[PDB]
Amino acid sequence: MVLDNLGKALANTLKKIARASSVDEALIKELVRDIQRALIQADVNVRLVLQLTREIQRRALEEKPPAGISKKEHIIKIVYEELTKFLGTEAKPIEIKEKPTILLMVGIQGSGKTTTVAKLARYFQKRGYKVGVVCSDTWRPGAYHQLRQLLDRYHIEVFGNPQEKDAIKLAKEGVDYFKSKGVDIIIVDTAGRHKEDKALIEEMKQISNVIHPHEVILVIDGTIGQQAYNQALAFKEATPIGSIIVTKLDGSAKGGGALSAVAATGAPIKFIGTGEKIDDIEPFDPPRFVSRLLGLGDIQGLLEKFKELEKEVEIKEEDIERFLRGKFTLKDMYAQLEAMRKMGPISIGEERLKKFKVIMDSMTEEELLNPEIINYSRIKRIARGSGTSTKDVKELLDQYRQMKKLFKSMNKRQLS
Amino acid sequence: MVLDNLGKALANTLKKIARASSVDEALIKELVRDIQRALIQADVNVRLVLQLTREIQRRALEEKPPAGISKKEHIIKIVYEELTKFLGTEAKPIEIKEKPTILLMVGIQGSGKTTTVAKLARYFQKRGYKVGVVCSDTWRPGAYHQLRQLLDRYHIEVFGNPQEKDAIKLAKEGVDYFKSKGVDIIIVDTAGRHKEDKALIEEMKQISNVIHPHEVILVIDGTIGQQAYNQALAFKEATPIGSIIVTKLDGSAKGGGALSAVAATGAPIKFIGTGEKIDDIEPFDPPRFVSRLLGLGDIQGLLEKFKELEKEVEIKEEDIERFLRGKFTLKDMYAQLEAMRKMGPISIGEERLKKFKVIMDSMTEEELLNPEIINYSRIKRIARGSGTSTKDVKELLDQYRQMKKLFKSMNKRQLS
Amino acid sequence: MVLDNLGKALANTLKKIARASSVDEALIKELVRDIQRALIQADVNVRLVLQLTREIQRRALEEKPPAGISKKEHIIKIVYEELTKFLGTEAKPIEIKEKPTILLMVGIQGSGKTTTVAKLARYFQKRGYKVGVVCSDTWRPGAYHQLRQLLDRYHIEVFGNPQEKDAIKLAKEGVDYFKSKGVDIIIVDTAGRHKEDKALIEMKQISNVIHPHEVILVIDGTIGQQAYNQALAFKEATPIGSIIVTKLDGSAKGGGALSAVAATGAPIKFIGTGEKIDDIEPFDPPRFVSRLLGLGDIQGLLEKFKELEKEVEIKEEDIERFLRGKFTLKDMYAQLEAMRKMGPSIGEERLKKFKVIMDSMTEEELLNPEIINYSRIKRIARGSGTSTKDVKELLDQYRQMKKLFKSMNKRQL
Amino acid sequence: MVLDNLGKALANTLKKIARASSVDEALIKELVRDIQRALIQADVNVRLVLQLTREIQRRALEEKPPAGISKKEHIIKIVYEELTKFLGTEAKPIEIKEKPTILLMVGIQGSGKTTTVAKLARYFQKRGYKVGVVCSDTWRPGAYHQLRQLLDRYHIEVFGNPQEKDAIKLAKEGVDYFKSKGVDIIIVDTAGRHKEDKALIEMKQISNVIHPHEVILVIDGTIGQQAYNQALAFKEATPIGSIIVTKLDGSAKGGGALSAVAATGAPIKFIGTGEKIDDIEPFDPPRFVSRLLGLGDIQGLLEKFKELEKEVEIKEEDIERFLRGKFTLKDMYAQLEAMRKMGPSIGEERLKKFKVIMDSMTEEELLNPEIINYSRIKRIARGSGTSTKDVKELLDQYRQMKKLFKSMNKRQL
Ligand SMILES: Nc1nc2c(ncn2[C@@H]2O[C@H](COP(=O)(O)OP(=O)(O)O)[C@@H](O)[C@H]2O)c(=O)[nH]1
Ligand SMILES: Nc1nc2c(ncn2[C@@H]2O[C@H](COP(=O)(O)OP(=O)(O)O)[C@@H](O)[C@H]2O)c(=O)[nH]1
Ligand SMILES: Nc1nc2c(ncn2[C@@H]2O[C@H](COP(=O)(O)OP(=O)(O)O)[C@@H](O)[C@H]2O)c(=O)[nH]1
Ligand SMILES: Nc1nc2c(ncn2[C@@H]2O[C@H](COP(=O)(O)OP(=O)(O)O)[C@@H](O)[C@H]2O)c(=O)[nH]1
Repeated sequence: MVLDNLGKALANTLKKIARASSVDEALIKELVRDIQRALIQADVNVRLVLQLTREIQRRALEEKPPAGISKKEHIIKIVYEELTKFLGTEAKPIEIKEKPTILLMVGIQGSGKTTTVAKLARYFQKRGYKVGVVCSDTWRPGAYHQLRQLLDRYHIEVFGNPQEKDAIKLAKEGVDYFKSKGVDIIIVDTAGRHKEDKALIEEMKQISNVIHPHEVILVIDGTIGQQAYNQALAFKEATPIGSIIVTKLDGSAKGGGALSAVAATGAPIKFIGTGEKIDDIEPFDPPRFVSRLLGLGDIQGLLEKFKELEKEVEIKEEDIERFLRGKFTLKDMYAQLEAMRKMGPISIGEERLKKFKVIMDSMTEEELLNPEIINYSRIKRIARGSGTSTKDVKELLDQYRQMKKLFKSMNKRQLS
Repeated sequence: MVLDNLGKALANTLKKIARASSVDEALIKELVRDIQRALIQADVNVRLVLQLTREIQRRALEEKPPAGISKKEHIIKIVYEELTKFLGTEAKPIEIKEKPTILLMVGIQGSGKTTTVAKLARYFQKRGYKVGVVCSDTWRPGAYHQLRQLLDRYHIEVFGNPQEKDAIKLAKEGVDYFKSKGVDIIIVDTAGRHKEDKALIEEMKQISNVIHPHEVILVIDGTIGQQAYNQALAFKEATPIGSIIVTKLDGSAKGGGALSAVAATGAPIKFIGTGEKIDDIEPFDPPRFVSRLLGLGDIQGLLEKFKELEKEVEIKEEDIERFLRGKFTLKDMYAQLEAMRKMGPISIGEERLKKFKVIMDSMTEEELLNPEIINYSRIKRIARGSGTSTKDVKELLDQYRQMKKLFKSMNKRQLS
Repeated sequence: MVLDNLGKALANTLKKIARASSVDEALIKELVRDIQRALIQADVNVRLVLQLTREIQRRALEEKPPAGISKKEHIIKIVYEELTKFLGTEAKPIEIKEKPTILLMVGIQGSGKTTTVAKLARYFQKRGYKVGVVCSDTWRPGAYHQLRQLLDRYHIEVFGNPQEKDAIKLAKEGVDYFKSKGVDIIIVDTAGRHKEDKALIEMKQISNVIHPHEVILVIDGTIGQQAYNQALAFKEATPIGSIIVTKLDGSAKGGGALSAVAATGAPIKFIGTGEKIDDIEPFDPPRFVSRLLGLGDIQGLLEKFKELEKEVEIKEEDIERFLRGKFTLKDMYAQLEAMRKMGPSIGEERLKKFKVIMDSMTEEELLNPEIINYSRIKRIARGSGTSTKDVKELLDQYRQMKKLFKSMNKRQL
Repeated sequence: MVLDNLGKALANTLKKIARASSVDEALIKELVRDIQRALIQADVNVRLVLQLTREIQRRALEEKPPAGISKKEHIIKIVYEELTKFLGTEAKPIEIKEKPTILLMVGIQGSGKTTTVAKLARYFQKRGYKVGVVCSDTWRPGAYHQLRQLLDRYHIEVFGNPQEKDAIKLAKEGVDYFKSKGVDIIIVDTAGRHKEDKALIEMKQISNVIHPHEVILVIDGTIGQQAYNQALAFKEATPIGSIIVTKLDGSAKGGGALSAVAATGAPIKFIGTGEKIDDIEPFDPPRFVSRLLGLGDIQGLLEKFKELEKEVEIKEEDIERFLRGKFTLKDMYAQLEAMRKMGPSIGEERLKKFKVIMDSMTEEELLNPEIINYSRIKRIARGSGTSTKDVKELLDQYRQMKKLFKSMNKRQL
């Protein structure tokens, strides 16, 4: 849900960077291409993708990381910052200042407008506002009842009249009525049409002149991908007070293309629709959105990994109970150590452990599993095969025998 | 590479459990079905999958977790333990005791036998052994040269004669020759055939009687999935000293079906092949393998998550520099706190923060982004909308103003 | 959309059988394995899959094709009839005979029940019947206006009272009322429940008060094989029970749900197919299974012809290039392989020999036959293992067809 | 296997054009968008994709189809010729004219060079030529025995010395020797390099000593669009350069590599296709692009016919069910829709009206036409908006076909 695949793909290019052995020009070129592929696949206009990834390439190649910041962390920064501007740079909230603050909603059939009208009403009501909705949708009068269905539970008033045929008349009667009732916010649901043709924009100019809304909000179906550009653009040109809600971002392969498309337009995206239910709407705040997108600041994720690790306890416990009965092997030790040195942030020491591994990599399975069998000629083979001395080998073995004695002789009443 | 998809799918059922709200019978039934799907998809025989998931279901449903172990952690344990037995229970290494320890390799064309012969020779040489290989493959005499190609770099002797036509003669001349040269280990590469027919098993019984190997090793192509069963079984019945290497597990959708199939047979799997290169072989140790498979003990993973998190530093840094100039918002605070309480393992307190969130969820975007605008009537709306008091609301705001004053007045010389 | 990939997976096992070189026992084991994989992935209960897939294996291993039928064609027939029986075997339509034929609809929240009430009203209305729906759904009010929303444009009476709190009362009142206005069919939408529990099935009350001709449980198909226990409990609790399975569109587990329900014997009357009023189709197992496996696809065959003709311009440019005397052995080799499928001129054995010869020519030779020396013809006959006579034969046939094209005129359609 | 999904993605855009209701400008924008997506996903350089995909858009928006060609067929022709030029335009085979025609093979480690040396020797040998390969690969010895391994069963002379440490010396010695034994073609395998750097291209040395007829760089196709810089650097450094791209089988980025190389103009002579000695095919852009897009698929059309006939048993059981007088309106409706595609009896407008009527019948009515009352016929004509006369018409046609079947005998094949 919500750009979804695009998220994973973008985050992975950033992980790759974090994990990269070093930052050369080849790393960048791959990053840029990883991003082009992810973007294009989410239906982002090709020209837009080129422009963005050429800026990212450029900034990475020729920009010195500020003091105490690696080339690597600065790349992560460049990508985050470029993507954020690519989706509108910053939040542009809806201001509620005027008394009845009037929001006029426009959109074609199947944009998800009716539903979005309910979502927006509920968003505001949840936050202590009195809301009235006015249904002036004469194009599919079933909308009055659909709004009743979505909104009655919340006692949010829905003014309508499935038996009125003048669209502008309807919108004015409604606004005046709900305005009489004392509301803070009025949301006006206008008639859809099949496409966003001249008729539709003309009808919005007319309804807007008559009711004088605080804001006109075009609802765009985000599954149309980059085709949202021209729809947003025509709208943004027919109204000095326009904003956009983009719906159906959940699961859609193409929502990325819609957001980037609308943002290329200048028009402000204020909310996104996120599913079919009344609460499935979230305000759009580019830097925060792009941050969830890229998997940044994932402290929750880190905690899940810890928790998951801890639930492995009965397994670890039985491992240890095996050690207590002396069933402890060179493989078990190999691992104990391996974990110890991968724990920063009976201790061997980094170099000595690095040597210890090298020695065991020259042992056979049967030796790792039954050290007891490791006689002297074996030791001289192990030493020869690992490029170390028979001394080192007997050292490692001593360490093993030491740790083995420990476990074999343990309280049988503890917890590691 | 290596069961790959099956790994991710199995690990996810275990993650689901770790994350589950509670452990009821419905959770189990879903786990079992998640595992059937993963298994069947990797070509594990259906009857085998039924038997395994019925045991897992049973143990989960009717088994009490030992003292101090949750139902949840005990399920994780049951799954790990069942899967481990399903793939052979424990390591059965190859013992090198006899002087020339002789390993006789059998397999059909395209099993990856020739390559596996080199991998096994190199595995042993790397570990300080003198190795000789004897190529008695009269069925595709190009094999002598292929072995030379793989093995010359290591100075591992390859006895052969692309111009000898008696297979058993060849294998005996070779063994005697390489035996004269002083080797610890001799690997004998017999002639393949098209399928594993009676001819092939008969020819192995004959060659085995003549050379008297320490072990006979059948090389099975793991991309055949569950069809490995009958091949392993026929072999295991034609020799009291048989083991198995399963090749091409890397990337293959069906290797899971091969391992489970061979293990159902009783025959010991000693190594797996892992790719085309000479080092692409690993010993098979069921509990360790099933442990990597299920993503258990992933301390490395945890460390990667930390490292990745740290590379986000230039971003966090610029966030903070915004706070220093007083550009700090209710959203920024909302987050600071949210992270603080998700950090165990200026502090508010769990209940107070839970209340704080509830209040902000009743604020609008413009309020969260510009607290300054929050006059008194707004506060009474916020308080009403959050089901709290105007006192609580002014409390939260005070906390905000406090934290805001802090940042606005900071050294501009530190690091958070 | 509906059972999408399950369909393709099954359809492919049949193509593989049609395409099979010969029908040994290993072709049956691969078919049986391929089917188990497709079914398990659609969330079919694994025990069911064994049961179905074993019978298919047996029937195919130990059954002699009737007279004039190959082993291949009988395997196809086996797979098709087993899947048909697997999914219910035969259609069991709703019977409208009584005046107010009354349908009681039950379901848990989110199963798609309320939408389904509407789709079904529309189904009948569209066919000439007068329909009225009684909304006795007191559990999630909003259901009443949802039915208004969906149904008003069809002037289908919707009786309800979003203020009535008694479910039995509302149902009784509504049925009586709608029955007054002389409707042929009454569909009653009952109150949902969070889950299908003793509370839900305890529908018996309403059913005992309104005496429905039929009681339809609406099941969300995305639950997959979990539909089994749900349909079973419901079928146990009523002698007059039928099922509608919804949300089959795009569903990964729809397969599992249909087979789950059918393994219960409760009849599947319709399937839901989308969110819109028309996304409902009556269920008819053999028709369904035939579309599923892509059987009798004349439409498919036609499309392929259409598409092949659309290539006309390209074909015509190739030919214009021949009239200009640019016509290679490559082009010829293709024209022949082509002609050996113009059915349903040179022959089938002479063509077979011509191939073999060209397969010993190099790329420059195939592309510039003009350059073919005398020694080259020796190299070729030698490499192809044929007589230089064979080689010069082919080269003549070439020279023929060539000049033939060179001396056509642009009146070539 | 080779360019797998790229092929399907492109082939589908053409099916969509063939299937298009009408050809407006939005059908071109979707085609152009669909192509950009397929190409970008195959790792084609994005700037190339713009360039190609813009030209395709223009040529289609502002070009009038020649006489007798529809807009549709011209779009198909456009897509096909652009992709062809995109991938090299026309075949450029290796020319064997000189006695020892000498081929110098270069490549970096893992590009598949040594295998490719062998596949190519085999390619020629198989066609009658005497071939000898000189292994001057001092960088990864093992290459010599690899060539022995691959080549001995063909008695293709392999000259080498895994002990010789001088690359130029070994090449010179080997060429001279092999040339003595009277080989038509000599293939020289040069030492690889970790990467294609000044060191690698500084091949000029060997080329100046043995004077090859041609120098072939072997490129690993899985590097995708990174092939461009590699082919460019190499082509700059030699007037006689050709490319072989390997590892195209299963490759996700093979597309990107072919277009990368072709945008350089260096001729692509062969492609590698697998690990085996026979997995090499000469590259011929128009042939390649035609297979890619699935053009001229007669084989495809045949397969579909074959598969449809294999359904005979099922068809025959359906019919046996008719002879028993079990033949519904469902069956009839199907027999008719069917017959309206028996081309290429009732008519096309009478059938159109029959549909409409049945579409107002319920499932019990379609399945038990016997039950169709007098009032039912009113309900139906009313719901279908036709005359009860129309309804009884259809019902007659039914009754006809029915008894007709009922009175066939089991001599029905
Ligand atoms: N998945 C999803 N569906 C949505 C969203 N918004 C609206 N829809 C659905 O889109 C369809 C049409 O929207 P609706 O408001 O009902 O009608 P409209 O006013 O004509 O566009 C309905 O099926 C809605 O459930 C969304 O954000 N996500
Ligand atoms: N990917 C992969 N390929 C393998 C493995 N083992 C062998 N192969 C390949 O399988 C093919 C045939 O195996 P090979 O040893 O060369 O011939 P054989 O003795 O006839 O089976 C070669 O292409 C090998 O590279 C493996 O573990 N992984
Ligand atoms: N895709 C799909 N969605 C459906 C189908 N039937 C119902 N739905 C959706 O399921 C959701 C819940 O169904 P609804 O009738 O509204 O509510 P219910 O009575 O509580 O189940 C609604 O969004 C419907 O649009 C179907 O057949 N296919
Ligand atoms: N799939 C595939 N693999 C190939 C192809 N050509 C070569 N290879 C493999 O690439 C690997 C390296 O090629 P090779 O000729 O052995 O070594 P090189 O000379 O160092 O490139 C070998 O495993 C080959 O089997 C090809 O066309 N397709």
